[PDB]
Amino acid sequence: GLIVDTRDVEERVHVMRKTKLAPTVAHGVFNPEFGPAALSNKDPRLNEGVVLDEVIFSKHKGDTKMSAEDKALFRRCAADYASRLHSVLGTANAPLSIYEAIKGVDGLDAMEPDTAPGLPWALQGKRRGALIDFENGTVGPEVEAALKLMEKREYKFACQTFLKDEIRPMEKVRAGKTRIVDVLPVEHILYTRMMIGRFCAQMHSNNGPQIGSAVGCNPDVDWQRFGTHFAQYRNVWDVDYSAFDANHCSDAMNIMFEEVFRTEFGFHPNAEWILKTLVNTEHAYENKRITVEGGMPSGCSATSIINTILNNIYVLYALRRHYEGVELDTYTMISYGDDIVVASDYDLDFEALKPHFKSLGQTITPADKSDKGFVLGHSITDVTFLKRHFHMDYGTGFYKPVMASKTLEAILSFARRGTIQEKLISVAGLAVHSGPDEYRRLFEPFQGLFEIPSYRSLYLRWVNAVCGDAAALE
Amino acid sequence: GPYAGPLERQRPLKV
Ligand SMILES: [Mg+2]
Ligand SMILES: [Mn+2]
Repeated sequence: GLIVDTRDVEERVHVMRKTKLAPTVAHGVFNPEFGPAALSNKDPRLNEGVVLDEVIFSKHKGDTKMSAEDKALFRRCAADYASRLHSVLGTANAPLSIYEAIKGVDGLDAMEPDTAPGLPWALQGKRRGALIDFENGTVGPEVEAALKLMEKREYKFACQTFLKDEIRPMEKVRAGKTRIVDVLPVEHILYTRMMIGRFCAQMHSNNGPQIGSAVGCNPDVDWQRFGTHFAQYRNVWDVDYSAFDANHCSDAMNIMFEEVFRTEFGFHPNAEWILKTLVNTEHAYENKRITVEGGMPSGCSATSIINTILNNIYVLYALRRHYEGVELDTYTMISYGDDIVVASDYDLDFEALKPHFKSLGQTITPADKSDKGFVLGHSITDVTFLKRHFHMDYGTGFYKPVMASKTLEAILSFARRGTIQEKLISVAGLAVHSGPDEYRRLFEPFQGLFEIPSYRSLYLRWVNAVCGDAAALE
Repeated sequence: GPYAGPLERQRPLKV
């Protein structure tokens, strides 16, 4: 988005820290081109005198202003996608009770017991549990108060800027391209999923190419369902975005909120409002307090769903801005935030769609970086969706999500202290699809030290997961 | 590779 003012005022929100990711026995064997993100601007592994603060907020290239005709076109696409969205999800999007906002309904998970509470609770030294009874289902003093100022449109807040402690490619580590989380006040998170909770729960339960959303999916079992759908089509695309979150223009954001979350579709009048507050945000980064117009905080509730909805409207917007009489059945797509797989029997030129995405402020490149030219003919077994490649299993005949061996080496090479064993179990579920031999090599440094699930114990489990009959029939 | 990184996130967590 557009940074309207940089200001150093009063307080200093300490976000500087050391990584708790420690190298494992795997790191010495594999030596990945991967390492923990730079969480302090004085990291020795940083490139020549490059300031970490400088790069972090440099994603804000501005707020792209759309013309009255581009706005009217985006509105039509937003109304058309929302028509499809609410036709298959229903209009049971009534406000979620204080209880259901905490505990979560069927589809929507419970709110996190104790994560970062946001502001001004961090400038007070207290937890999520010190504000809300997560065991009960209701809140505390200031939260039921904040509930009512949100109810009365009065509420104003500030986003707390966190540093993402994660493994990243060493090039991005050296460049200091550490990703950031914008932790919003816990009452905002609570009230957002009060307004759009049942909708988000419906989104998860109905995930698939029909709604154009992979949010709520189980890649272990849903890869078979997704893989067969996209195999039918002539051309498949692997689209890539440059800072997808920060580049959502205020015009596109406001219109989407106006068209999808209408009171006509069963939403509370404050469903449109609470999401509109995400347009113009205040960011607390240590001594700095920066106001940002446009883009969306990467860490709010339903952040993956909002970006999915936007990604769906973008593709429809761009195609209609180029081709004649483009409808929703002209193509098919599934998206998770910025991750996206497009398919059509038509030979669509995505090399020509570049500037039509630039009218939104988004830059589309092919994920397959080769010559960076959107080529035709690509199949389902070419794309990378959710870091997972689509592969036909030679044993059962079903699609399986395979991660690149270099990526799986990176996950295993770094882990927080005293978590190795549980992470080895968790990553083993991801690594089982790479084959019996690769599974052996990936876990070779861990033998005699930790419990490694036998390749067969995870394969036989996976077969029962994809189809309950598939294991019984064999 | 642009901003799109190879190893970071799958999903949010388990359903
Ligand atoms: Mg981000
Ligand atoms: Mn990414």
